[PDB]
Parts: sequence; structure tokens; C-alpha cells
Amino acid sequence: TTIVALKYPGGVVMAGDRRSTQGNMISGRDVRKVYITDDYTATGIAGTAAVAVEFARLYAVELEHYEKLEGVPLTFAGKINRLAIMVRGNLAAAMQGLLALPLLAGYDIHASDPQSAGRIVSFDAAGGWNIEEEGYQAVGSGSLFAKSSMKKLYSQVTDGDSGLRVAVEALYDAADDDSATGGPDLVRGIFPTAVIIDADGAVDVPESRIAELARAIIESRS
Amino acid sequence: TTIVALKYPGGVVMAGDRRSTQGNMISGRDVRKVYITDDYTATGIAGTAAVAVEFARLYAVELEHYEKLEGVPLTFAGKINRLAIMVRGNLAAAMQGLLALPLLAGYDIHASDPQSAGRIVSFDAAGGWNIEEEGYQAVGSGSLFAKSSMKKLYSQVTDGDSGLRVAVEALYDAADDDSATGGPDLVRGIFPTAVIIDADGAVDVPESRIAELARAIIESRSGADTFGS
Amino acid sequence: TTIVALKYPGGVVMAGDRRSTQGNMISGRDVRKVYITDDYTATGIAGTAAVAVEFARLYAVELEHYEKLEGVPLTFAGKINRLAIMVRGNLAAAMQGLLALPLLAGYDIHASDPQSAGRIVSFDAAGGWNIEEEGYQAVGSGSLFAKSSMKKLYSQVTDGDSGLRVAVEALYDAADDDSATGGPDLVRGIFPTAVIIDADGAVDVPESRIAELARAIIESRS
Amino acid sequence: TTIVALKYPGGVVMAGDRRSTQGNMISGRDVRKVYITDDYTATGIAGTAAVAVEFARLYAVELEHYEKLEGVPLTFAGKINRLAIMVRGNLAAAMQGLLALPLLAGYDIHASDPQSAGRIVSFDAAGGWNIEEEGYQAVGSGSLFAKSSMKKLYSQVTDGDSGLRVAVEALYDAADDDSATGGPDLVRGIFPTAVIIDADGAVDVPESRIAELARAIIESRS
Amino acid sequence: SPEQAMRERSELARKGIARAKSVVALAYAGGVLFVAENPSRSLQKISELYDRVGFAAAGKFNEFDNLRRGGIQFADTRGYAYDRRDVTGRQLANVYAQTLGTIFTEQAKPYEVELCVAEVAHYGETKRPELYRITYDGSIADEPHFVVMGGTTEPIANALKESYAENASLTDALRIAVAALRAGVASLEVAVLDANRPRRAFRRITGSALQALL
Amino acid sequence: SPEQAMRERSELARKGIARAKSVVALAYAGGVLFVAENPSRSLQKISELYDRVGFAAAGKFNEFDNLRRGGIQFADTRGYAYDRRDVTGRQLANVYAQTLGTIFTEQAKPYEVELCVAEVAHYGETKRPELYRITYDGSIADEPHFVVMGGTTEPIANALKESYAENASLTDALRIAVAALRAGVASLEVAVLDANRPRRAFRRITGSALQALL
Amino acid sequence: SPEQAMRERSELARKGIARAKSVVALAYAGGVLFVAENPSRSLQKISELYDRVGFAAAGKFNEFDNLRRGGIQFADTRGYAYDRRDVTGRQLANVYAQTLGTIFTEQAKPYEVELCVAEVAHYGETKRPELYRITYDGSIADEPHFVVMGGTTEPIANALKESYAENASLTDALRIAVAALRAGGVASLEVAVLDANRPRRAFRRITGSALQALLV
Amino acid sequence: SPEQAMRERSELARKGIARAKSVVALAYAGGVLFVAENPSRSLQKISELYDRVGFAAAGKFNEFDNLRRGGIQFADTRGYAYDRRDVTGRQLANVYAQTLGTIFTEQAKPYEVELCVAEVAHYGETKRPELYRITYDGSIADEPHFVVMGGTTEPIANALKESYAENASLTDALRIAVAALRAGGVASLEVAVLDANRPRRAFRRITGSALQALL
Amino acid sequence: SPEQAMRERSELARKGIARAKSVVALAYAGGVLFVAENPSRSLQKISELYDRVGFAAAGKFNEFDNLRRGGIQFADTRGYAYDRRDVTGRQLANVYAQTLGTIFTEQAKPYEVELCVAEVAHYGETKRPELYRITYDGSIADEPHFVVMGGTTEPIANALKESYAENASLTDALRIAVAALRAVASLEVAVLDANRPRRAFRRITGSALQALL
Repeated sequence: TTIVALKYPGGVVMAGDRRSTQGNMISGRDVRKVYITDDYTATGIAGTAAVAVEFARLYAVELEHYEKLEGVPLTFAGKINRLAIMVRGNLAAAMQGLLALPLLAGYDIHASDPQSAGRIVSFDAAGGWNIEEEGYQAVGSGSLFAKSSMKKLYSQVTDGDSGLRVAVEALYDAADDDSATGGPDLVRGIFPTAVIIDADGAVDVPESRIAELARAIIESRS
Repeated sequence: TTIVALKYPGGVVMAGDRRSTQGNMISGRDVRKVYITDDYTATGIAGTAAVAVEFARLYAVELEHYEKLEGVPLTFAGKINRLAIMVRGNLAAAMQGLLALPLLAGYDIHASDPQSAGRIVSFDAAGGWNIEEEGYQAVGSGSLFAKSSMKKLYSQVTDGDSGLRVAVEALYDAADDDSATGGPDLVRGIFPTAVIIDADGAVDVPESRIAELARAIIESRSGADTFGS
Repeated sequence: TTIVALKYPGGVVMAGDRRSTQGNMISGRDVRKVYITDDYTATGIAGTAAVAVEFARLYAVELEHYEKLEGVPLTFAGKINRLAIMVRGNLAAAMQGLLALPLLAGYDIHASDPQSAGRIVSFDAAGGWNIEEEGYQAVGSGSLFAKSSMKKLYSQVTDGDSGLRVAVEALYDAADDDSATGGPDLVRGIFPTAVIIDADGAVDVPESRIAELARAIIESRS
Repeated sequence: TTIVALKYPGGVVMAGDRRSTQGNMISGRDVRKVYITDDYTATGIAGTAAVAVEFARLYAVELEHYEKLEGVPLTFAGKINRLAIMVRGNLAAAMQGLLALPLLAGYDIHASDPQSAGRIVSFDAAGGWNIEEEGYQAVGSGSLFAKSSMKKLYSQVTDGDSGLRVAVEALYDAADDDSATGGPDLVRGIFPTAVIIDADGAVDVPESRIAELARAIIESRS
Repeated sequence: SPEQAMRERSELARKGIARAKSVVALAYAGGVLFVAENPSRSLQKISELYDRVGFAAAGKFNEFDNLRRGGIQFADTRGYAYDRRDVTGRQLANVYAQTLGTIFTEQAKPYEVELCVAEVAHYGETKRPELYRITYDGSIADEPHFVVMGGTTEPIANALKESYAENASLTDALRIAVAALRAGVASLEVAVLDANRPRRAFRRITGSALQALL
Repeated sequence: SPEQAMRERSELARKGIARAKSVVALAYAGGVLFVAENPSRSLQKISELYDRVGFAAAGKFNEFDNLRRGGIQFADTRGYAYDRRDVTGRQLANVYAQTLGTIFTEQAKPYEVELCVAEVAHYGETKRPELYRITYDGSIADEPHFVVMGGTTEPIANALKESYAENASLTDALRIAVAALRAGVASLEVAVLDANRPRRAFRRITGSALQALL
Repeated sequence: SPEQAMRERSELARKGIARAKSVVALAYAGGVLFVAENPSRSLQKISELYDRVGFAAAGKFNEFDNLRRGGIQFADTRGYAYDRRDVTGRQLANVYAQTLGTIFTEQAKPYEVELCVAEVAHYGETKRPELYRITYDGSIADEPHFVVMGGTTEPIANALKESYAENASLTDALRIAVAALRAGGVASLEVAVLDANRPRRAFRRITGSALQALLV
Repeated sequence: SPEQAMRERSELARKGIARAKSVVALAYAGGVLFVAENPSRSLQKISELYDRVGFAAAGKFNEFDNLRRGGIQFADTRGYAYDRRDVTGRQLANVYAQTLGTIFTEQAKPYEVELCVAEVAHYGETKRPELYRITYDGSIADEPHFVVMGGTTEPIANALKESYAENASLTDALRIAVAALRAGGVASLEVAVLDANRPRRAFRRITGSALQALL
Repeated sequence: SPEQAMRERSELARKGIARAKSVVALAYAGGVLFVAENPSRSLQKISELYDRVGFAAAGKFNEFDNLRRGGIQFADTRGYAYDRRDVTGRQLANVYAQTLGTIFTEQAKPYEVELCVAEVAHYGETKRPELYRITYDGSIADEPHFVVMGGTTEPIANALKESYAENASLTDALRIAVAALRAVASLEVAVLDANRPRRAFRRITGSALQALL
């Protein structure tokens, strides 16, 4: 698995691959790993599938539960803290093979400057969090590859679309090196999924755009 | 990681590096390890990040909790005790790989002599504490290097700025010998963070002074290297 | 560490070194290991610093707690029993590396004969206590050396002054053979600490007097 | 350690040595191991000092507690059972090195034949008790040597005096073969302690009496 | 109203005991004798408590049987925790005293009962029998010769008071006892704590064997 | 009867609060101002709750001090579980409302107290101050300019009702506050939530400093 | 008189609800509409419960806010336990009914409140809206067109009973509602709707200039 | 009426104590002396509490025996947790005071009893005996020479108030007590002393021929 | 009838305190002086709480001794959990206020007691003594110069207000205390001596008691 996140002016993009494995065996080809948690937040989780899904689901419920009860959304810092608490709570289980690591991306409507309102937060197995300051981050078995790829491509991000293309190319580079990450599958029409977040909220990126970008990336490598 | 603290006339300075590691891999470049706990206290924590951060956060809340409840701040000794209790409480987890060691620095508004009101307290994994009487202390994987450096440089500390400089130089010396400690990053403009505390309270040192100090140390180091063999 | 205690006609003296170690590394140079527990009692604790300090602190509070509650101090035997209970209660943690052994010294106000009112009580890790009848005792990694030293110097003990001198020389001999025990530091001016107790109560010995004894011992051996 | 107990017509004598050890080191030279539990009972305990002392102290309190509560003393059988219960309770700890074994001696006031009222009860680590019918018993690291000695000397026990004398010789034989048992210390004037119990109750034997017996034995073997 | 309640509860209890059949216990040469007016074949108002200790009661059966069981519970537990010979009639009486006292105080309804605990000497031992009477409110008292409980006592008490003579034979005693009851076998429950049995003194005297005595 | 209970319980709370000294809280250009009649140096009726949230009370000390502590407990726990900025005056008011509501209903005696929770904007932020008043019965209500509690309020309320100047100076408010307070310095407890402060808004105005504004 | 007591208890509650401001909920072409008399800046009587379920109440604030929170608790737990689609207005009404019934029976004082739970159809389903009214004693009842609670209801009820229009528009429904509320402005009202046209979370507040525009 | 309730409670306890036999405790040269009117062989009104501490009570047996056991429980526990010599008559009186105070307040019925805790000096020690009286409501008071409880006290109090001599012999002291008592035999008296001369356990009963004699 | 109960309980309490001996505590130059009418060889109405905090009470002994123990429990626990210097009288008084408040409300009978907590400055420190009075219902108040409790207070008090001077010394204030008391070995006396290094509390007994008089 590989889930990437990056910051583009005025927004954030998060994208993930579709593969699932059970040892060397490919057990899934269309898993959706990036979720829209609330109107301005997206979560991508890597590791043990069962736990990853439960996390995303519980987390979104807990964010909306706060909103309804208090009439106002949790601050971005509060959202981070709640997610960190959830991860820390799974530490014992994680040591037994039930490890799940999330990657958080969002747009802080309450930040000062709107072009820099994008947020990326990574987490370690103990719940330690870190607000990424260098523009991008990644989690999963192919994260190192994706990060080294983004390092060389980030300078090309100048808008939502170029950002999305870099994200997709990073995922592509991850699959190229990590058998546990799935590359774009042309035969079946399955591509990475992605969420874009800006002042207008979190939006699922249309499959068709990712496919066009994918093909262009492939063509370019050929 | 390396966090240092030293006493200077009328004050105390605490500074920490910005690195985070996962084995050999550098996982963080801008981690802030020194926190202002209250108006006259600062905490710097080394070890497992997730625990270190929780400690600083909880400890600060506990100190402010007491103040609001009782209308007056805890005495410096009470602050020490509360932190020691927190460390002791993590002893089982620490053995399981969740170790975090703090370093405490403060200014005691109630001490007798204001020029000596600075305080530095170190802690071991069992919560054992010790108020330092030699002017400096350090914690983290680069602490031995930093202390041996400060040992030779402490006589240059005659005020807040020279103390800040010596602290930064001690962190530099730690990064020079400990790959787990991050030196000044000139390309990205990332430098150690620092807090200064005197009778007027705890204050964050401006990045700009730290950045100048760091370049000056580096330039000095280059010059001296060229002069010798 | 080495903490010594000896009986002299009319009282007791207890002295301790100031070193702290982390393996082979010196971690402390001026740790105070001898505490005045109440007006007629002193405690010296060896072992794990964190636990040693907690013991002395809690013990003194417990003794004074009883005094305020019942209007009268605990008998000396009651004091011994309370300390033993505290040690026994740490046996599990001690088996795990949190071992702390105390040495108790006191002047018994209720004893019939004042010249003999001095008391020295040693403790083992299980809380077993023993009221020393031979005049001196020691605890810590340098205790054997100190005891062997006192055995040959004890006959010179006739008052508090010769007592305190024999105590400092015993600590000096302990440091001479046990790297974990700190000898007098002439460069920094750090010396062992000591408490003397007689019918008039427990009193901290002035550093300057210990410094004089230490220096004399040193010039003598030179 | 060696604690011996023998029956003589009309009573029992119990005697113990004074040594304490920490491995090969002598850590005590004047430990008192035989306690007067109530007016007609004495307890001697071997093993881990901390536990031994606690046992004797708790046991005596329990016996007197019953007496004050019910207005009469526990029957001898009840006393045995209570002690047995205490031993059984410490089994877990004993397995972990906190083993302590008591030896019980007493005069039964309710027994039909008064010259035969003496009682000697031994205990195993599981609390199994046995009322000795052969006249003597011993407990501790030198108990086999003591018992084998008493076997050859018992015919001499015709009264409480020769019984005390035999007891002392058995302890002497024990120390002659077991380094963990202390022999009579002529230089320091320290001797085994002893308790005698007859129809008039339990009494501590005067040290001067034991010292006289000890010196005679030494002269004899000389 | 701490004083009114006290009186009512006390009355409620006394009344219940009054409407109940009578029981008598007296010292005699061979032990203690228990005799109660008891129509029922399988319901017992007299019972063994421990080796040398007996129990007798009058009042509401379910309530005194409850106390009987508790007594047996207490005795067996003691004897086991210490030794058999450490259990005594005095301890049992003391326990009943404390128990009824508590019931009388904190329970919804007082126990409509009156108890008697008796003890004889151990085999071959020589000791004067002991009789204890515990009442619904926890009051205790030891009678030197006999105890009467249930229904109208005075008439039975006086009849016995003039009748009794210690060291009497089992039969003379049995007769004196029955007659006092008469003042206030198929209708009698009889038992003795027999000092000559080696361990368990308690023994019922029933059927033909009872006839002969009668 | 159930109406008698409520009637009776309600009267006690009012009477207790009535016989107590008065407290006033009002918005001003720089934050909120708290002024209470207090002859005590060491016992406080005005306190900090959280970063931008203040507390003031009138009534039985031990009872509102109790509430004050519980408030601090609540605030600190919420801020830690989520984030500091998630704690609000509205939440605290809500909590007190629920707490007093419960006390008034299920506790032996109602709490003879009246509370006020106030909140100012965060540093550099721009928001109108908020004041909440919670009664002994859990009734809650937010005043737009000022709140008065303890003793005879009407006199003080009307007096203040007259002079309120939104966005008044600190000295103006202080001065105005004392008079309304007076119509009903070593005997005053004064403190403000200073919107101008970076984190912790609460601060006491005492001694010479306080004198200065009188 | 247990019954008599249960009489006073009940008057005690009714008189609190009586002395409280009024609230109205009505069905309309676009969903359900909630309108209550509310001067407060920050204390709300109308709230979202779940995706297509709304809440409105009248009476003692601390008491119905308590119920509101419990409702949200119940809904979120249920949705997570099973699925979001499994949560329905009927379930929530049923829960409130049981809850108030218990309070009314075993608590020191009855809750001086009256609640309304409303449901709109999920996105795209054609379903008529459901309005449920739960009273202080646990009684429940579903109204087909509108619900009124708090203060003097009859006047408001009748006023609404006469101008009620099904399929009525948001602006039309709003005015109709605000009128009937007068019978018994922006600064004084809390307005929100369960907008059946919303994809997931139907609930939304109509405030400020927008509420202003609608009143226009 | 709480004021009324308290009154009824005190009244009930007083009546119970009044209808009960009398007990007396007085200082003497060799210790403290306990004398009670008691028919019974087996049920005792006077008991040992600890080393130098004695107990005497009047009232409902099951209730004061309850307090006696509790006292022994308290003493033995303290001595064991600390040391024997840390247990004192004052502590016991204090405990009874607090205990009775609680019973009198929160229990269904007050305890119909009156207690006396006495303490003599330790062997070879020199200290004036101490006597304390704890009533049914938790009120405590220390008498310097003697204490009287149960039934009609005034008659016995006054009779003793005149008769009393410090450092009286045991025989003399026994006499004043018996005489004082009737003013308001062995098979009807329970007698015991705290004998300051005994090395550890002071308490000892004077019964049978030995008692007869002293009479 | 919440209002009736409140009154009766309150009455029951006031009466008990009324029939009890009187106690007085006053600030003097030297810190705080405690003087109470007390004939007992063994029962104290004045006690040390913590290093510089004192306690005095009037009413039913078993009840205020109960409070005294709880206070010592509270102080020792706090000082251990934090530091000795974190324990204060304002704190001990606050605790008593809450405690009595609870007793008065939820216990069978109210506590027939009246308490006074006093605190002096730490050695070498310079601070004005503090005196607190807590009543059977949990009411608290700090007096600037003196506190009177038990029996008929007004005669003792009123006498005190004119009689009182600030900085009156142990002897002068002490007599003023005894005088208001009337308005030797049957009296208990103790002071929190601001001049002692840690434990301020100390009893003035025997011969020294008459000398100061």
C-alpha cells in the first residue's frame, strides 16, 4: 500500500492505490483507501485492512458526533488529537499484527492565509503526530519510494491539477518498486483514487481524470 | 536527540535539536522539543516522540490546573515532584519501548537570590530527579557529547546571549558526533529552538538570533579547521 | 554508594557519600543520602536513587503524621516496624531493579540509660531488620569495605567527635575500593554529609568540619 | 541456623543459635531466634529472617488476641493449627525464596499426665505439622547434625537441666558441621539463647547459665 | 419515635412467643434434659449444635430454625479454624445474643423466638452443666438449674421452681419437667446432652425407649 | 406534596442567595469586568476557568467553590481530550446548567448559589463578549451587556441598566460598577478577561493598581 | 394519593412548558421546517440528530439539551453498530418516549419539556415527512402536517390549522409558521430545515441575511 | 423532630443504663480496681484490653461486649502495626468516644451502655493511673480517682466521694467499693485489678477464696 | 419540609455549641495565640495541623477531634503529593467548609462544632497572620484580628473588640484573651510561633502558663 498527500496553492490532494495482499497473494484490486472524513478532511490508512477501515469509519463518526453535539466543528488541532488518540489505543493490538497507520489531509478554514490553509499530518504507531511542513508525505509499504519521487517532482506543483498529477506519478513510482502497491491497471480500468480539498470543501476526484493522467505518465515512461 | 539547559546570571536557557528518527532513517526535520510549561518553566523531552509530546502537554495542563484550582502556582519543588511522578508512572511502558526522559528548566520567583534563581533538573527513567549545581545538563542520545562540550565552554557564559550561544554550540557538538541529533540545516533554514527564562518569565528565542549564532559557529569551525590539521 | 552509622557513648552519627552512577558513568557528584527523619532519627538509603528518595520522604511524613494524629511520637520500635513494612512492600519492584535499602540511626528518648540510647538498625531487601549491637553498620556497594575499616578503627570511638572522624575515614576507605562510592572532592569542595544525634536531637554536621576531617585523612595517608 | 527442642519429664526446652548469613558472609552474630509466644509456648523459626521474625510476632499477637476475645487461651491443638495455617499461607513466597520454617515447643495445661505434658511440633514448608513423639526435634541448616547428636545424647535428658545442657551440646555439634550455624563466641561472650517451659510457664534461660554449660562442653572436648 | 417503635417491636415479639408451645431445659445428674411440647413428627425444636452443646427454642419455627443453622455454621467453622475443644456453649450464647440484638434492631420484624444454649462437661471431665437463655432482643442470662421458654412460662416456672432438685435421675427429672409444663409421648420431643457419651453428647430419646421413661 | 417540595426548595435557594453579598459582571471595550463585594483577602468569588473563560458567583462559598473546581476540571479535561480552542464559555454554562439542575432535583439541599460564566475573544480575534447566568435551578440565560447576582439585585440592576455604555473604558466600567454595586477597594474583588492578552485572559486588579482606578 | 401526586407532578411539568416560549415544525415541499421563538445568541432549541432526522424542543433548556445529547448518542451508536440507513426518526421518537416515561416515573422531578422528532426521506426516496411529538410523560403521537409545542399552543395550533398548505414552499411555509407563532424577526428567531434535497445531512440553519431574505 | 429525636434517644439510653447493675473503678496504691455487681459466673463486665489497659462497662451485655471486642480489635491491631508501647488508654477512650458517638447518631437504637477505660503505668515506670468514662453519646471525661456506672450512681458516687483515700491498700480499696456499692458477696461480685506490679500484663481477676479473703 | 428541617438541624447545632466551653484565637505580634477553657488533663481543643497551620475548636469533642484528624490527613497528603510549602490555611479552611457543609446536609445529625484554622508566616518571611472560622453549616469567614467560638460569644467578643490592639504581645493579648474569656491548669494554651523554623505550633504549659498571665 501507498497513500500520498501534497499541498498545492489553496488546497490539498490525497491519493491512494487499490491493492490488497495476503502475503505474496494479491487479494484485492479495487480497495478504496482514501476517505472524506468531513467537509474539509480526508484520511488515508495503511496496514491491516480490517483495522484501517474501522479507523476511518469510527473517526468520521467521532468528528460528526462532536459537531452535532456542540454545534460547531472541532478545530483542526482537535481533529489531529482525536486521531492520534485512536492510534495510540491500538498500540497493543498493532504489536500483535493489527497495525494501522493513518495519513491526514485537510484544509483549515480557520487558518490565517487561504493559500497556505492546507494541512498534512503523519502518524507513527505510538500515535505520535507531525504536521508536515515540507509539502508532501506518504504512508504504507511504498511510502519511501513515493516520497523520494515527490521530492524530485514537487517543484512542478503549481495548481490542483499539477498536484494531482504528481500524486498519481508518486503512486506509480511506488508500485514500480513495491509489489504490495498496485499500479494503474489498464486491462481492468482500475486506477488510484483521490480526494481534493480546498476552500470549497473535500471532493472525490473523478476516475476519468486519474486515468488520463495515468496513461500520460505511462506513455511518458515508455 | 539532544536537549541542553544551562544557568546564566539572572536566568536559564534551554535549547533542543529538530531531528526525529526511525532507526537510521530521518523521519523529522522540524520537531520542536522544548516547551514553555508555565510562565517560569520549560520542559524538554527526549526519547519516544509520542510519549515525549504527551508528557509536555499533560504536565503543562496539570501545572495550570493546580494554579486555577488553588489560586496560586505550585512551588518549584511541587513542580519537580509532579513531573517525577509522571515519569515513574511510565516505567513499565518505558521498558516496552515507550521511554521518555524530560529535562526541566525554570526560574524560581521565590528563591532568595535573583541572580541564582535559575533551576535545572534532570530525571532518570525511574523518576529519580536531581537539581543540578554545576550550571548545565543535557538529555538525549547526544547528551554526553553536549555535556563534555559545555564543560569546556561554560566559563564563557556571562549572560543570556552568551548562554544561548554556548547552548547552540553544545547542540552543534552533539550533532557532530550523534547521527540521531540534527545540526543546523542551512539549506532549509531550520535551527535548534530555545527558551529563555528570567525574572520576567519564559520566552521563546527568535529563530533569527539562533540562525545567526549557528552560522557564526559554523564559520568559526571552518576557520579553525583550516588553521589546524 | 556507602552510608555508615555508628554508636558513641551518648549517641549516633550517620554519614554518606555523594556519588551517583549509571553503569560506569558518574551521574551525580553531590547527592545527599542522609536525611533527618524526625528530631531523633536519621535515615540513609542506598540503591536506586528514585526509590531511596521516595522512601526517606514518605517515611518522614509517616512519622510526623502519627505524631500529629496521636499527640505523641511513635516509639523507636514502632519507627523500625514502619520502615521495615515500607521495604517489604517494595520487594517485587526490587526484584525488578528498583531495589532500595535503608540504614536507620536514632537516639531513643525513652531508653533507661542515655549513654546507651543510640540506636542503629539495618534492613535487608525483604524488610528483615536488625538492631545492631556491635556499634556500627553500613549499607551500599561499599559497605563491606567500610565495615572492615570501622572494625579496626572503632576502639577509637569515645565521643561524637572521634565517632564522626571514624565515620568519614570509613567512607574514605569505601571510596578507595569501590568506584561506585565518591571520595572527598578537594577540587570542587564536595564532601560526605553527616548527621549527629544525641539527647538534644538530630543535627546536620557542618560541611567545614567534614572538609577538615577529610583533608586530614588525606594528608595523613599521603 | 539450628534450633533444637527436647522434651523432658514435666517440660520442654528450646534453644537456638545466634548466626545470620548472606551467602558465605556472616551478617549477624546476636540474632535471637527463640521467642516466648505465650505463657506456655515457645517458637523457634529458621530460614529467611524477615519472614521468621514476622511469623513469631504475628503468631503471638494472634494467640493473645484469641485469649482476650474469648476469655480463655486456645487449646494446644488450636495453637498448632493456627501456626500451620500461617505456614501454608506463605507457600507461594517460600517457593520464591521467602521460606521460613517454625519449630513449636509448649507445655499443655490440659493434658492428663503432667510429667508428660511437654509438646514439640515440627512443620514442613506446606504447613504439614507433626507432634514429635521421640523426644526431640530440630529445624534449620544444621538440624540433621543436631538431631543425630541428640539421638546419642537424649538418654541423658532426665530433667530440664540436663535437657538444657544437651540442647546446648546439640547446637554446638550443629555449628561444628554447619558453617551457617554459629557456635559459642567466647571472645565476644555471645551464646545460644534458650527457653524452658514447665507447669509454671515459659521462661528465658539466663545467658550466664548457657555460658557455663558452653564452657564446660568446650573443656570436655579439649 | 425511638421509644414507641422499641415498645411495639418488643410487644410484637413477646406476643408471638406467648402464642407458641412451651419448652423446658434442666440440669440433671447425667447431663442436661430437653423437653418440649411438640406435636410434629419431623419438625424439631431441639437440636445438637456441637460436641457438648445443645440447642432448644420456642417461637416461630422458620425463624428459630434459621438461628439453629447459623449456630451450627458458627460452631463448625470455629472448631475447624481452631480446635473442637475451643468451641463452647458460652461462645454460642454470646453469638446468638449479638445476632438477635441485631435482628431486633435493624430487621423489618423482630424474631418471635426465645433460645436456650446448653453445655455439659467433656467425657471423663467434671464440670457443672451450663444453661443460657437468649431472648428476642439479644438479652442473655445463665440459669443454674433450668430454663423455660414459650407460651405462659410463669406457671411452668413456678411448678418447676418448687419441683426441681439437681442431681436427679433422668426419670425423676423427666417427670418433674413434664409436670411443670403441665401447669401452663406422641406430643413430646425429648433429648439429652449426655455427659457419658465420648464425643457427641446429644441424643434423642424417642419411641418405646421414651415410653419407659414416661 | 410535589408542589410544596419545589416551592419549598426554591425558596431556600433564593433566601440563601439573597442574604449574600452582590457580584456584577459587564462587558467593556477591553474584555469583561468582574466586580464583587468581598471583604476577604483570601476567599475568592471570581476565578479563571480557562484561557478566555471567566467565572463569578454569589451565595454559599463552599458550594460555589465546589462548582468552580468542577468547572476547572471539566474545562481542563475537554481541552486535553480535544484541543484548547475547543473549550468555550457556552459549554461551561451548559455544564453548570445541567449540574445545578441535578443538584436542585436529587440532592438533600439545593445549592444556594448563582453563577456567571463569561468569555471574551481570542487574541487578535474579533468577537463580542458573552455572559451567561445560571440559576440554582439550572435555568440559563445569556445577557448581552451585564449580569448581577447575590443579595438585592433589582436596585443594582436598574442602577446599571441606566449607565451601561457599550464599549466603555476599563476605568469607566470600574467606576460604574462600583456605584451600582454601592447602591445596594480593600473590600472589593476585581478582575477582568483582557481580550488583549495573548493566551490567558484572566487577570486580577488588586492593590495600588486597583486604587488607581478609583 | 399516589395518583394525586402524579397529578401535581404533571401540573408541575405542564406549567413549566406553559411558561416557555413556543416552537413549531411543519412539513413542506422541501422537507421539514423548524421555527422557534428564540432571542438567544447561542442557546439552541432546534438541532440535527442524524442524517435525515431533526430535533426541536420547548421547556427547560438544560433538560431538553440533555435529551438532545442522549438522542445524538443513541443515533450515532446505532448507525455505527449497524448502518447509517438503519437509523430512523421512528426509532428516536420511540427512545425519547421510553426515556421521558422513565424520568416522569422514577425521577425526583419530571422533565418540563416537550419534544419533536422529524424525518425527511433520504435523498431521492419519495416519502412523506414524519413528525413525532413526545410529551413529558412519555406519550407519543405522529402528526401528519405540523407540530406545536411550548407556551399557549391552542392559539398557534388553530392559526396554523387554518392556513396550512401541503406542498407549500419554503418562503410560504416560513411566513405561515411565523404568523401562527404570533397568534399565541431575525434577532428573535431560530430557523432551520431538514432539506430533503440534501445528499446526506439534511439539516441546515437559515440565519442572518438569508433568514432576513426569507422574511422579506 | 430532630431535637425531639435526640431527646428520646438519650432518654432510652439513660433508662437502660439505669435499670442495669452498677460498676465501680477506683485508683489505689498498686494499680486500679474494678468491682461490679454480677451474679453470673460466665458473663463478664470487666475485661483486659491491652497490656496496661482495662475495660469495665454497665448496660446491655450484648452491646458492651460488642464494644469490648472492638476495643480489643483496635488495640491488637495498633500494637501490631506500630509497637505495643504505642497503645494507650487515651487512644482507646478516644476510639470508644468516636464509636458511641456514631452509634448514637446513625444507628436504629442508641447503645444502652456506659464504659470505663483505665490505664496504669508500665512495670517499674512511675505514672498516675488514668480513668476515662465514655457515655452513650460519645462524651468522654477523665476522672482523677474513681468512676461509677450503671443504675443509680449518685448514691454510690457520694458514698465513695467521702470514703476515698489515695494509695489505699487493695483490701481497703475493695471495702470502700463494696460498701459504696451497696449504698445505692463473692457469688455476686466480679473483681479484677490492673496490677502495676506485673511485668507486662497488668490485668488479673481476683476470684474465689482469694477474693473471699480480701473481703 | 426542607425549610423546617434546615431550621431544626441548625438549631440543634447552635445549641450544642452554646452549651460548650469557649475558645479564643487572636493575632499577636508573635503570630497566633490559642486560648481555650479546658480542665482536662488529656483532651485537647487546640492542635497543630501543618508546619505553620493551627487548629482550634469548640463543641462536641468526638466530633471536632474527628475533623482535626481529617485535617491532618488532608494536609499531610497534599504536602507529600506536592510540596510542604504548598499546604496553606486558606486550604485547610476551605476543606473544612466543604466537609461541614456536607455533614450538615447529608448526615443524620449536624456536627455540634465551630472551627478555627490559623496560619502564620514561614520563618524569616513577612506576612500577616490569617484566621478562619468555619461553622457547623459550612460557612467560612476570615477574621483580621481574633476569633471566638463556643458558649456565649458576644460577651467575650464585644469585650474583645475594644480590648483588642494589633501587635499586642503574647502577654498583653493573652490577658485580653483571658479577660474576654471571663467576661491556670484548667486552661489550654498554645501558639503558632512565627519565629520557629518549621513547626510553628507549640504548647505553653505548666509554670510558664502563669508567668505570661
